[PDB]
Parts: sequence; C-alpha cells; structure tokens
Amino acid sequence: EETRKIPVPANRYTPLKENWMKIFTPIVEHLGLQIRFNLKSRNVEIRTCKETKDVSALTKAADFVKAFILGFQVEDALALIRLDDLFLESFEITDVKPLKGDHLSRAIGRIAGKGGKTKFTIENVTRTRIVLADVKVHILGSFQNIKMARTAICNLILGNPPSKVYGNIRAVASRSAD
Amino acid sequence: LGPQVAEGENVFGVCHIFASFNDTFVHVTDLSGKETICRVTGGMKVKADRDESSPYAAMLAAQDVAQRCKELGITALHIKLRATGGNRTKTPGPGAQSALRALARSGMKIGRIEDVTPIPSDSTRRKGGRRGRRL
Amino acid sequence: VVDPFSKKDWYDVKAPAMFNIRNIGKTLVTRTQGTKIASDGLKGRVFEVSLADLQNDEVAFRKFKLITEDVQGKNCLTNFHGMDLTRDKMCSMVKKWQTMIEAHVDVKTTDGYLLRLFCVGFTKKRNNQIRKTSYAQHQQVRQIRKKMMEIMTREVQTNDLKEVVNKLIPDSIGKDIEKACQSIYPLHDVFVRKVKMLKKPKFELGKLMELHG
Amino acid sequence: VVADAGAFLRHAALQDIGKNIYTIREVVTEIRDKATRRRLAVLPYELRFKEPLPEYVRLVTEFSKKTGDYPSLSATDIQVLALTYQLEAEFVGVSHLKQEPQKVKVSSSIQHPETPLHISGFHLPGGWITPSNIKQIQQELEVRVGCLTTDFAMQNVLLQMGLHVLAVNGMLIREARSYILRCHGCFKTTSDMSRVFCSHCGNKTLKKVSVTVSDDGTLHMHFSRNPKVLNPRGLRYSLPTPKGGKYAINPHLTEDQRFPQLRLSQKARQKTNVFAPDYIAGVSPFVENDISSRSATLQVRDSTLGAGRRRLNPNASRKKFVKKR
Amino acid sequence: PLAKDLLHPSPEEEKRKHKKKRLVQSPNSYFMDVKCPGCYKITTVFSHAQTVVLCVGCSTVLCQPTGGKARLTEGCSFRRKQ
RNA sequence: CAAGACGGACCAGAGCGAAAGCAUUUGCCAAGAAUGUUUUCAUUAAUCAAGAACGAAAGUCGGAGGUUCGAAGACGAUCAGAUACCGUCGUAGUUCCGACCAUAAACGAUGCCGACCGGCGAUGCGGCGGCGUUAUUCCCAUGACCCGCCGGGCAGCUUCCGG
Ligand SMILES: [Zn+2]
Repeated sequence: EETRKIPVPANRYTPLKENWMKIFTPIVEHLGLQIRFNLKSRNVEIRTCKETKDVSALTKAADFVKAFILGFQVEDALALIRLDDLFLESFEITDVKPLKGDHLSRAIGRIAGKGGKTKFTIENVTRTRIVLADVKVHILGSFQNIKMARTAICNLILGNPPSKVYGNIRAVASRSAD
Repeated sequence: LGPQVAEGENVFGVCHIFASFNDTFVHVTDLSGKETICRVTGGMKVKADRDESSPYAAMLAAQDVAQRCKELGITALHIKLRATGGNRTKTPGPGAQSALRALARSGMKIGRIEDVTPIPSDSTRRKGGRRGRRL
Repeated sequence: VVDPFSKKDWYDVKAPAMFNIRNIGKTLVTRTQGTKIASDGLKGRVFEVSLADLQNDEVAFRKFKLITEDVQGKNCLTNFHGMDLTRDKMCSMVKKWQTMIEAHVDVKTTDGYLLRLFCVGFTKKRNNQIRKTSYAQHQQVRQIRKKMMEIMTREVQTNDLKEVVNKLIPDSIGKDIEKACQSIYPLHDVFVRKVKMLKKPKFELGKLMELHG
Repeated sequence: VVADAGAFLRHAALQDIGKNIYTIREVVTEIRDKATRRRLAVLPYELRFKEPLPEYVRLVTEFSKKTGDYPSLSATDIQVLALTYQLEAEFVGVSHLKQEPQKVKVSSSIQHPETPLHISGFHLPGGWITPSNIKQIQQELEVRVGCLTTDFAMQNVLLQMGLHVLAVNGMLIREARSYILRCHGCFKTTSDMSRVFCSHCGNKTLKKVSVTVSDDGTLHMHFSRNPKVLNPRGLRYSLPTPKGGKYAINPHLTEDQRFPQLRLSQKARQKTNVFAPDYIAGVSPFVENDISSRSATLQVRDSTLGAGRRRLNPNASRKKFVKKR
Repeated sequence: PLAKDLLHPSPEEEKRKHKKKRLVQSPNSYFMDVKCPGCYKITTVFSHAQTVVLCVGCSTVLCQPTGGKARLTEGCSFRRKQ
C-alpha cells in the first residue's frame, strides 16, 4: 500500500476545514481511499486500502486535493476526479514580462478586470478555471483549452486591453471546432 | 533477464520525467542515475512537431517505458519531475502529469514523487527582452 | 540488434551501519571487458536515499547522498557523502510574516573530513501574539546567526563522521539551536538543511569496515 | 422511542429497534427536503401521531427556563420533550426522575476554542477516514422508551433531567460533549451555533465555550484561559454615515436591521455537480459564469463568500491596488 | 469639543501630555536619593543620568546609563526627593 | 572543473538615504535621523541671484573582461501590394577600473520654512508606566509576547471643516 502526501499553506487551512466533508467523501466513497490531515506536518495524506477499486485512483484524488489547495473550488476539482483528460498548468506572471512593483499589480488587475469580470469572460470562452494566486496563475482545463487560456492571459499581462483579447479568443474559439 | 529478487520485494528505478515546453522525456535510470534503462521522447511516438508536447505523446511514451521496464525486471519507480527551470518557467507541464498518470495505470508501483526543477538562486537575464514573451 | 542489458550485472548497494535498513538497492554495471574494470567503473556513484527508507520511525523530508567506495562480490559498500532537505519541505517552511536566518560553517571532523554545514531558522509567532508579523531586528538576527555557528562548530569539531551522522539523523544540532536561541528571539523551524563534502582523507579499507561492520 | 426531525433528515431506518414510535404532526410537516418526504411515503407505517396535554408542556417550560436552554429550543422541540416525558410518566414510574437540575462547575484550560479536536479527519501526531468508518463517524458513540434526536440543546436538558437518550445508532449515549456560545457581556449561553448576535443584550459578542453533559445529570463547561480570545484589537474603527437606497450595504451592526435586497441571479448561484448521470453530455466541464446580469455589474457576492476578509481587523494595511468590495 | 476650560485642566491630561506641551513646561525627571547597600553614604543621582556615578567613599557603581532612565544596580535603595 | 553574472523565495503600502537609489556572510572605516537629558552656546535663523557637490538608463574616451541577454547585421518563414511582428545566430553594449555627459512620465504630473482647523487605530524606531504568559515553573535583572501613554516617521480609514 502506497501513499501520497501534499502540503497546505496557512491561507488554505480554513478552506480545508470548512470544505473537509466535501473533500473526503468523494475520495472514500467511490474511489475507496483512506484520507487524513496531519496537523503536525500540515499534510493531506491519501492512502490505498484493500477497498480501493482500481489502480491510479490515488493519483486522481491527489490531483483533486492539490487543485483544491492551489485555490480552486471543490466541484471544479471534482471535475478532475470524474474526467480523465484534465490537467493543471500554472506559471508566474513575471515569466513572460519582467514587471516590478506597481506595474506588476496593474497586470494582476487586468487578469481580473472590474469585479473579476474579465477573468470570468475567459472562463466562459476557453472553458477553463483560472486561479490568481498573488503572483501566480493556475489554469485547469483541457490541453488545447489551457493553451487558449494561457494565450489570453499572456496577452493581458504584456499590455493588451481586454476588448482585443476578447475578440481574439472568440475568433480562436470559433476556429477551434468548439 | 534482470535482478534475482523474490516476489515480495520490488526493484526500484528512478524515472526522470522532464517536460520541456516543446516535448517530454521519460528517462528511467539507476538509483545512482549514472546507468540508464529507458527513455522515449514525445517525438519518437507521434510523427508531428505540432503534437510533440501533447499529452497523447507523453502517455504513449510512458506506456512504452513501462513495457520496457517490465521486460528488464524493474517493477517500481521513484519520480523526479522537471521543468526547464533557470530563467524559464518552473512548473512541470501537463505532459509530465500525463506521463506520470500513464505510468501509474501501467502496473507500476510508485515510490517518491519529488520535483527537481533547477530553480536559480539569483538568475541571469531572461531570454525575452523587456517587451515580453509568449505572444 | 545485440541487447546491451545481457552483458550487465546487478550489484547490491548497501548503506553503512549508522542506519537501521542496510540494503538500499540494486545497481546496473557493464561487465569487465578486459580494458575497464566493472568494479572501478561503479566506484563514483552517489545515491539519493530518503531517510524514511533508511530508518523506520524517522521523517521523510531528509535525503542522504551516499557514495560507494568498495566492491565485495556483488556488494557495493557505501559511505556518507552529504545530506539535504526535501525541496517540498523547504518550499513549505518559507512563509511571509517571519524572518529567515541563515548560517554556514566550514568545519573539520577529527578523522579528517572537511564539511560545509548550512543552517536555516525562522522566527516564531507566540501563542498569545496579536501582531501579524514576527520580524527580528538586525542585531538579534546576527546574535542568532553567531550562536548557530558556534553551536554547530563545537558539535562537529569534537567528533568524527560516526557521531556526526548519528546526530544528523534526528538533528540534535537543530534542537540544540532551538533550545539555545530562546533567550534572544524564539525560533520556529530550525534545521541543518544541507551538509556538503568539501574534503576527504586518504581512502582506507579498515575505516569502511568499522563504518559497515 | 420518539423520533425528531433529525432522524428522518439523516435517514434513520430504526423502526425495527422500537415499538412505541411516536411523532408529532409538526415535526413531519415542516420538513422541506424532497428525498425524506418521498421516504416517508414508502416507509412502513408503524408510527402513530400523539398530542400531549399541556401540564407536561408547562413543566417542561419552567425547567427549560431554569436549565438555560429555553431560548435555544423551539416550540416543537418543547412538544417532543413533553411527549417523551409524558410517555415515561405513563409507562415507567415517575419517581426515577430528579427535577431542579444541578449546578455547573467551571474547569478552564489553555486550549483555543478553534482547536480542531474531535474532527474525524484531523490528527495531531492513527486517525484515518477509511471506507469501513464512514457509517460510524457521526458523533461520539457510546430500554423501552427513547429519543432519535441530534440537536444538542434537547439532549442537554434531557440528560439534565435523566431520561436515557439514543441516536440513529443502536446503543444509548451516556456522555455528550459539544460547543455552545457564551456572551461575555451578559453571560447568557446559547446552543445555536449559527447565530452571531446574542438574544439578551444584542451585541456581536458570543464566543465558543465547550460543554460536557453526563448521563447522571452533570453539566460542566470548559472555558479558554487564552488572552487571544478576549482581545479588543479590531473592534473600534470609524464607521461611514448610514446610507439608504437599493444598493447600500451597511456594516451589519444588529441582528434585525433591514438590508436592501441584493440577490444573485440563478445562473450566478449554480455550482456544477460532476456526478450527475447527464454531466458527460455537457459541452463544457464547468458551469458558465454570469457576466451579463445586473447583479454581476453591481459585484453582488454570496453571503458565505469572503469570510476571512471580514476577520481581518479594519485598522490594518491591505495591499495598495486592491479594494475590499 | 467647543467646550473646554483651557485654564484649569485635569492633572491626568497634563501628566499624559508631552513635557513641552503642558500648559506650563515641567520636566518628567527628578533627583533621587540613593543609598548603597554596603555603606551608609547619601548620594544624589539624576534619574536620567548619562554618566556612570560612583560612590565617593566606597568606589561602587550605583547606576548605568540607558536610552532613558538610568537603571540602578541591584540592592541599592532610592527615594524621590521633595 | 573553470568562467563571468546575479543576490530569488524571506521582501511588506516595511526601513534607510538630499535625490538618483539601496537586500548573501563577516570584519574595518567614517557618517546619520529619531528618541532621552533640570547638559552647553545664546539668535547663531528661513528662503535663496552668483557659485558648487551628487545625479537612473543610454551614450563617448582610455585599460581589463566578456556567462547571459542583446540595438545594428546575417539568415528562415509569412503575403493583391510587406520591407514592423515571429524564430536561429550575433557586433557595439550589458560587467569592473579611471575619465567625460547632466538628461527621464528624474511624479505626489502637487516648492521650502512656520501657525491653526474633525476623528479613529494599525505599523517603524525611541522613551515611560504596568497586573500576567514564556527562555522546560527560569534563583534576580534582561530578551519574546500582552495592555496603555508620549515624540518624530511611512502610509490608511472616516467626516456636509472648509474649498
Ligand atoms: Zn449579551
């Protein structure tokens, strides 16, 4: 029996505690994996028991809990539980353009937009989920959808206004046999 | 052909899964890492440069390596994930995840999942200019 | 056409006597083909062994670099080469609202092994603290750093690799640093994060015999 | 063997263990969940409805005001408690029961009220959630008449009297530990964990205090001797002038002040469920967001959202380019 | 506000205020009478003394300079004068 | 193994500096604000034509060195008409020393000194008053927290002060 341990930061302890039943129930019910949260090591531990139905379910659960810790909602990583062709690609915001200080903050703003609206628009077009950590961007979706979302985000964080980005991603989504 | 091990104990290799931003390498080596066992790229399974970094090529690569390691007697693998690192991005891509899952399906016991990406302490200059990178 | 793995051999790789679990694995060596000796060819390999695979009860965020030195008929006797924390543990320990204190010493053991020790420590938020941050002042940081250098300097100079490795497994140096630094600023997560091999003595055969058994 | 709403809400298939299955009509008519109402139309009908005469209701009321749980219970809870009291009086001798319950004793510790003890998954130094423990992890598990009650306040007053209680498990419960909220201004305790304003003085001042009740009838309260709990750090700050209209959001100073109606649209408040049998037919893995409604432009958020933002003290430093809604 | 007798404030507000911002300036320091634990000699020591003072007939250190008030050695006795 | 570069994460609406700017350890060197003082001098001050030090990046002279990046430049793609974008290589430069230059959205697009006119609590340094927890109950002071108060700071929130 093998196990996987994944860490949790201090800012994700309370979301883990509130959503704990919605996390451990799908892992143990139909995947059949033991789960605990070590408070000393601050780790979510997932284990294979005799009740595990099939191999690689523990990898599925590990991706689910890792996606929840990175900042995604519990149902958007339950999508990683159910679907097979889903991945979790992430990058830093300074990876494409060296931005210092206030400029960097403005880049973060034009991933969000007003009220988060711009971000949601990309999530509507690329069919992905984007999480903005403090200087990090995480995309959950299919491989081509991750490519479209990262193209939109990289276009946003090197200077393009949101309307041009919307038009470009709508043209690409029309061309992508969606 | 392989180690003379009883059925209870497993033979451990170290699988370096390096997902560059153009293809993916599956490099099973010794515990020392000096003597290799198997390696298939994203490019030796799909005949297109467009789909070189695709998760399809990575998963086919992982099945090929898993079959080869079953042939040579290695039954379990430690995992050392990698991105390009240095000035470049540090997170292993979806191809590395696809290869890891595909070798997890293919009867392999998994050991330790550990990320060795060459994070610089204090890097040199980025390959792109001041204007930016990646469209 | 000709399979390269037919001429290869599998050698046992075994840890020294400081650890509970000895057999740390198998290695693949091309056979002696007249010119190059297979025993000489394997003699410079470094094995990255997690400490939970070496001791049953011990935590798994420490890795030991172990270098092989002798061949004893499908046995590769191995010696201590280095120690380093897992990058996951290092990435989890670096939080924001605290201070990081670093130190290093170049210190020589009694039997001639010259080592470079690194030490990492973090300031601790107290259990009744209301303030968000726990920043230590610069003179406090310097005093903590000086105390760590003195502690690990006196803990390595008086011993050889036997007791040094035996105290690196539970990190007696780290707990000693944590206990001794309370009078300056309370320290949170102190470890010897890395041990480096700078200089080795002349290679001896008996020394590996009491290091192994 | 009386059944509360928590028995049918948690799907207690416990009609076999009991024979005096008595329920009120208001405990079975107030249930809004469709699955258990469908279950009630399928379940074997051995339950019978019975209404209590009100002398028992009166007496339950005067010691409910003495046990400190009268604001915590509701009227139908009083009806169920009077029902089990009057059947214990009707079948069993009444002299077994003591009235005017005992005095609570104080024993405080240094543990924080937010320490995650007695949570099934969490484990300090083994505590594992396994497929063989899911049906058993409900609560702390320990002859003719009984109860099927999960609400703590009824259990507290009921073991203060001394009737044996059971749950959807088999064996009866001797010890009940849980949490209550205590006001540190007026010292009135509430068993309702959802509320944030106390009923007596109306201030936003309730704090968690742990309680343990024995089968003998002893209540004892564990306080926290931690100065972090009673620290007045982010409590005084400048408030804006009161504003009215359709879009004003006031700083929520009282429990019953009239807020303007600002609701999320139904497209905005749909979360995707992934285990639906028709989920795979969908064109997208996730529910499409709301970007077109007027509630999206007004930045209306759910009530449960942004809880840790409210927990930061207002006299502190946010990041330079952010605005806190 | 708008109603404050500026001539006769409470002593609590004047002791709370900065020493130059009182209604009339008054220092917060004093001259304390110190007796060494060893000898019987009377010494007068300023409360915020910058210099290390020694007993005249004992050659014993009475206090150390600090950022503010000079802390005395352990065992010395002192009283505030008038 | 060597070479040159760079000091991430810690790193904050935190700090320091006249500004430009400033983040690996240790040592040496001279500076400096603030606070504390029942210390000393006693108007010695403020703003300043003329004059004078410093002044990002780029650039120019001499020397050294050239890891990465990289204007120019050479190729490859791309099209009714593309000669900017994109990819590979790459020179000056980017690095150091000594000389020049004195320009930036060199920004708070807000001269400096002084006075008065609402409020609130966080933070940085210094000082003061304290019941308590901790350095395994510390034998006494002292460090880390906790509650206030004062002074100078970087900022914030609130207000129908007035504009
Ligand atoms: Zn109250």
